[PDB]
Parts: sequence; structure tokens; C-alpha cells
Amino acid sequence: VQISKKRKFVADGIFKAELNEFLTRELAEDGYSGVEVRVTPTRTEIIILATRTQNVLGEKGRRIRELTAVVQKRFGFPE
Amino acid sequence: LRITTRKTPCGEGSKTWDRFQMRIHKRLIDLHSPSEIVKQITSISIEPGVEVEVTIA
Amino acid sequence: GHQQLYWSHPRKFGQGSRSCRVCSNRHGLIRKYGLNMCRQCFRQYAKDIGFIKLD
Amino acid sequence: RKFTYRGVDLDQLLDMSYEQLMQLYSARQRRRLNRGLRRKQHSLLKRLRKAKKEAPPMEKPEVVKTHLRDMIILPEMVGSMVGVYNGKTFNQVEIKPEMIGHYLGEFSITYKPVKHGRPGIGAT
Amino acid sequence: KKRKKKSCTTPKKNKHKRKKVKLAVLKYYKVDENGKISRLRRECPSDECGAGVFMASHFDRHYCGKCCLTYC
Amino acid sequence: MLMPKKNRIAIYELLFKEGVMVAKKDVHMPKHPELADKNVPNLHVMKAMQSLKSRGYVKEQFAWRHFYWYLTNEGIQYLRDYLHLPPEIVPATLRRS
RNA sequence: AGGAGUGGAGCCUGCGGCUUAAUUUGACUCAACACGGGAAACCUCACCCGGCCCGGACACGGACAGGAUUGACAGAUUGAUA
RNA sequence: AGCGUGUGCCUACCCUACGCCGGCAGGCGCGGGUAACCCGUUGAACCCCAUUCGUGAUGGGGAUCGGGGAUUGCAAUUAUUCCCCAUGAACGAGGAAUUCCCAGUAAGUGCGGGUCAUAAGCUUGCGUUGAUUAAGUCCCUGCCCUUUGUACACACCGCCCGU
Ligand SMILES: [Mg+2]
Ligand SMILES: [Mg+2]
Ligand SMILES: [Mg+2]
Ligand SMILES: [Mg+2]
Ligand SMILES: [Mg+2]
Ligand SMILES: [Mg+2]
Ligand SMILES: [Mg+2]
Ligand SMILES: [Mg+2]
Ligand SMILES: [Mg+2]
Ligand SMILES: [Mg+2]
Ligand SMILES: [Mg+2]
Ligand SMILES: [Mg+2]
Ligand SMILES: [Mg+2]
Ligand SMILES: [Mg+2]
Ligand SMILES: [Mg+2]
Ligand SMILES: [Mg+2]
Ligand SMILES: [Mg+2]
Ligand SMILES: [Mg+2]
Ligand SMILES: [Mg+2]
Ligand SMILES: [Mg+2]
Ligand SMILES: [Mg+2]
Ligand SMILES: [Mg+2]
Ligand SMILES: [Mg+2]
Ligand SMILES: [Zn+2]
Ligand SMILES: [Zn+2]
Repeated sequence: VQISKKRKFVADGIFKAELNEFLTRELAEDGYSGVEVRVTPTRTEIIILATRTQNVLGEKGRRIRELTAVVQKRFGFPE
Repeated sequence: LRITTRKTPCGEGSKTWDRFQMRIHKRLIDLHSPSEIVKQITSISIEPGVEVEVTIA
Repeated sequence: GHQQLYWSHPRKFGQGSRSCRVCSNRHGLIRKYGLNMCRQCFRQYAKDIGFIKLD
Repeated sequence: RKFTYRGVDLDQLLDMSYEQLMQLYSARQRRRLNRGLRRKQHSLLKRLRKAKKEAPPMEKPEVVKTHLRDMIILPEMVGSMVGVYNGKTFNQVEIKPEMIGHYLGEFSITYKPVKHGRPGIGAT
Repeated sequence: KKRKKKSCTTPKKNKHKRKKVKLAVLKYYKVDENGKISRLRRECPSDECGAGVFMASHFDRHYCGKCCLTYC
Repeated sequence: MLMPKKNRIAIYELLFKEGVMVAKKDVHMPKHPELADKNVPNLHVMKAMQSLKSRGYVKEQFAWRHFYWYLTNEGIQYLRDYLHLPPEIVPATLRRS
């Protein structure tokens, strides 16, 4: 089945709030500024705004490749 | 949607209330056309904050 | 044995079966629209959720 | 003079099954029996029966202690010594035939009756 | 408020200490001079406890410790 | 903490395969969602990851109710030596796909 | 200038007292007292009575495949099939 | 009439039309709704029109108790809640004192939301009926300014004198 629009919008807001809190705690050291979630039926893109992107990406892109993993693990939507 | 809560984290002081409010707006459009043209026009429509649902009755 | 006794008491309804999704507190819980937050956490995260004060 | 529960004496009550006893009881006891008894109540009944079987012909059975304050007094319990927990101590109760249909917790009081003293300074 | 101690109960409830048995494998088998082996302890009829899982020779019962199966 | 060796093997295999671990901090959860058909309680995962963290093998973060764990290089070496994995095996994180 | 009142009655709920094994606790003029979103049968629970569990990471030492340790049928025991 | 809610990650617990059974609380079936779609044209209560009663603690009031029935729950006793017979207390407008209010307002009357397995004498909102009085003042209470006096500055809950 499906849920009502009220619950859907509330769930989207709660998801964005939790994502922002997690990103804050993770990337405070890197000057984390904000998060922007653009939802597309193909893929859901997440833009991370921070002062420096070198630390967020990590070496060879390891660290960011970790984050997009745990997010997929946390909220459960498919790989 | 409305949520009325108390401002104070505890139970001390004047009884003051916060009234939070969320508004949801909804539009409907009808089209007599084949699927392909609808997807053609819809592809551009992607906008941040707007949920678009296409159904064939 | 201990395996049967531990956590045996049913928790399918009541205050003991519900808690805040942020701080795990069972008091002052908001269940409307499936928020499942205590009032303090909700007041902290209302702007992020999308609730605006107009009056 | 002879005891009768809603026109039925003790012997017929002992002969009756649970379904027959449901119609004699009140609404709450009937609903409780219809929902059924769990393992702990059956264990208590078994212990009471075991204790009553081993009693001397002229002596009372050994006291059986329990925390089950919501147990319904069945006609098979008449004549048994039950210690009922009140949160602090086990109070000894002998089941009488006029207790049929009540709970065990109704016969072990959970508080001390109040005897008032002189009111303090904070009373006006 | 400050916590009161009130430390007085049954003197000491002791924890069960498991018995130390030296070479418990040996007593399961008996040996003749010819070199034969006879299994003193019965073997449980369960699936998992079929070959090496022996039972318990209690004074009035047989008990498998791995699946709680009991026989007279 | 006492637990069967196969639970530890499964947890370590999953951690080395993915490179990260997520838990909900629920000691009464009957089984970990990710570790299904292996019957691993969530408490075992929590305690195993805590033991790994105390030795520096994993890095930990906590968010809103959840534990997040990332694998360290020394943790990679420890898991590779523990599971007897060939030196040609790396977690999916270390592959820039 | 007035209206509806409260203070009087019965009852419902909070706060003092007094009892209790415990009757958990914060707050005391406005700016404490149907307030802590506090309408508690269990949970909530923070109080009292009694009984299990370790969910005491990690480092060092001891002991250990001639076994470190784990669980458990019956009878006893227990409020209890801890 | 109006504001709103409705099948839920964990999480078990939704709103209900229609048919039958029961006197009632309720029980059986069988459908709709993830909602301007179904409950729902939300047949609300006060109010309106008739009937009975007739200044009698009265057919006002409904406290306290007895006996039965049913629902929620793992569990209802120290009565969870609900229904039916029976019982029928103070109370005849309230001392000193004291609260809120200037128009769709005060008051009367119901209905939603929160709490909620069971659930409103509380709160937060919504309608419906709908006024008397006033368009002023500094008398009471309190708070601001200006002038003025001070031996106060931890600021009158101050400082300070003599037995
Ligand atoms: Mg009145
Ligand atoms: Mg009055
Ligand atoms: Mg009064
Ligand atoms: Mg008072
Ligand atoms: Mg306390
Ligand atoms: Mg003021
Ligand atoms: Mg209170
Ligand atoms: Mg209650
Ligand atoms: Mg009880
Ligand atoms: Mg209990
Ligand atoms: Mg309690
Ligand atoms: Mg241990
Ligand atoms: Mg009368
Ligand atoms: Mg009368
Ligand atoms: Mg009765
Ligand atoms: Mg009591
Ligand atoms: Mg009546
Ligand atoms: Mg209301
Ligand atoms: Mg309600
Ligand atoms: Mg309240
Ligand atoms: Mg004045
Ligand atoms: Mg002067
Ligand atoms: Mg001066
Ligand atoms: Zn919270
Ligand atoms: Zn066996």
C-alpha cells in the first residue's frame, strides 16, 4: 500500500533533519555548511556544501565512498 | 497541519504555547494524449520541492 | 531459565512501548502525523522538518 | 444452614466442569474463565491439590505461598491454607466456601489503616 | 537526597561451582584384553546426538545433556 | 562477551566485505537486519564492534539513535589475518568504481 | 458604569499536613498549586519488599585440548518451568 | 454548522457506511477510504412546536450504596471504562474577601485535536445563540517620567544611636 501525503511530507522532513544532524556531527571538522537533497526517480542526489572538499572526499575518494555507503545502510533504500 | 506545544522545556512560568503550521497545496492537470509526449513534456518539469505524479486512468 | 524471564513482560501498548526517536525519552511524546518525537526535540527540529510559525 | 451458591451446594459445585461454573459466576469471572487460565494458575492449583492430599485426616493442609493476587477462588480451593503476598509479607488465609468468586487479593490488605496524629505546623 | 546502604540480607548466596573431572572420556568405554571396545554409556536416539553424544546414567533415568531427552 | 564463533565470523566477514557497519543500539532486537538467515542478535554486533573500537580497529560515530562504524587500515590488516583472506582481497570501499 | 462570577454545597483534580514498608520527586506572591504537556492497574518509575543477569571494553599475570568455560532432564528448593 | 482526524520503519493499536441478532451497553457478517473521491449533504447541542408536572427538598439535584450484564487488556480487587433495575445526601443563590471582560465581545450550547490497548470534569481550537454597560479618570493598585532631599551604593530587607 501507500501512505497519505501528510505522513509523506512529515517523513521527508524528518529524514532531511536526521541527515543534516549526521552530516554535521561527521563533518564539523571540515567546515560543513549544509546539505541539499534533490529527489529524482532515477537516483536521489545529495549535495554537501562545506568550506573545503578535500577532506570530505578523502584520499582517492575513500571517505565520501564510505558516507554514501552508511547512508544507504541507514535509511535502507536500495543501492 | 497544526502542532500546538509548550515553549518551556520544563513546567515553570507562564503557560505559553507555540503554534506550528504546515501548508500543503495540490494541483491537477488532465491531458488527452499518448504516453510518449507526456514524458517528453514531463522530463523538463523536474523542480525542487514539487512532487509530480503521472497516472493513466 | 533466564532466557524466558528476561524481557518477558509484554510491551505491545502503553508508555513503555513508545519513545522519542532522537533521545529515547518516553515523556511528552508527539505521535500526530507519525512524528514520534518528544516536544523538546520537536521544538528543536521544527524548522528543519518544515513547520513554520505564522500565528 | 447448608451452604449453597446460587442454589447449588458444594458437592455439585465440585462435580461441575468449568463451563457449568461459568454460568454461575458473575460477568467478570465468566469473562476471565472464558479467556482461560495460564500456566502459573494451573501450577498453583496443582500445588494446592498436592498439599491437601497429604494432610492428616484431622489436620489442616500445609500453607502454600503465592504472589497471585488476581487468582479467582474456585470451589476446589475450599479448605486450603494460602499465603498471599501483599508486597511485603505473606498473609495467611483459609479459604471458606463463601469466598467463591472473589479474588485472593481481596483478603490480604495492602496498606495499614490510618490512625491520625496531631497536625503539624505546615497545616493551617 | 543521598543513598542509604542498608546492607543486610541472607549472609551469602553462593554461585554454583562446576565440578572438575579428570579424563571423563575414559569412563565411557570399557576395554578387554583382546582389544575390544564396549560403550558403557547409551547413545541418544536424536538426530544430532547419534554417535559421540552419550547419555547420563542416573540412578533411575537416562538423560541426554545436549537435548534434554529423558528415558526411564 | 560470550558468543558462538560463527557469529563473530559472520560479523567480521560482513564488515570486511562492506567496510562499514550500522546498528540501531537495541539490545533487545532479536536479530540484526543485515545479518539475516544467520541468526545474529543485534547485541552481539554492538559488543563486537565495541571490542573492535577499543583496539582501534574501527572508528565510531553516533547519530540520533544509531551507531556508524568505519574500518581502519590496522583493522583491515587485523581482519585479513583473522579470516585468513588472501592479500588480493580488499573491501568494497577501497575500490574507486 | 455594569455582566458573568469565585469565596457557601456535593463531587473531580493539584498543594500542604497526618499516616505508611513506600505513600518517589521539582516548583511556593504576581513570576508554585487541571503546572512538568504528570488523565501512573503492568510498563512508565525515579519509592518499598524479594529474586535472576553482566550487557565489567582493553592491557598485564595466572590457569588451560590430560579441557578455560557453557547449558540443562528429574527429585529437593522457590512466588515462579530463575 | 465550522475547525479538523483517519489503515502507523521499530509498532502490536485507523475512520466507519449497510444487513441481521439483542431491550441496552454490545455481537456477528459483508463493503468503502492512504482521502474535495469513503464515513459525510459531517440530519450536533442549545434553540423551535406540542404533551405531562405545579411551589411541595417536588417528576428540582444526583452524591453515596446493593444486585446483575458487556467491552479493553497478560492481568480490572483498592470498583479501567460502559449498560440496566434499585437507593435518593448536602444544596432554597452563598460572610470577610476576590477574578475576568468593551462587539459577533461577555455569557449559554455543543463539536474536533493532544494525551488514548482501555479514555476527559484538563488543555488547545471550532462553530451556533447572542447582550447590559462605557467612549472617562488618576480615587484604589501598579508602572513610568520631571523636580527635589539623602549620613543609602551589598543601594530602606540600608545605614545607625544608647541602655
Ligand atoms: Mg457557576
Ligand atoms: Mg459562588
Ligand atoms: Mg466551592
Ligand atoms: Mg495550596
Ligand atoms: Mg525521586
Ligand atoms: Mg507582570
Ligand atoms: Mg504533580
Ligand atoms: Mg488511570
Ligand atoms: Mg494488577
Ligand atoms: Mg510487573
Ligand atoms: Mg507500578
Ligand atoms: Mg560471564
Ligand atoms: Mg426528591
Ligand atoms: Mg427528586
Ligand atoms: Mg458488582
Ligand atoms: Mg491503593
Ligand atoms: Mg436510576
Ligand atoms: Mg473541548
Ligand atoms: Mg479523546
Ligand atoms: Mg492534564
Ligand atoms: Mg493613580
Ligand atoms: Mg533634608
Ligand atoms: Mg544624588
Ligand atoms: Zn527527544
Ligand atoms: Zn540427545
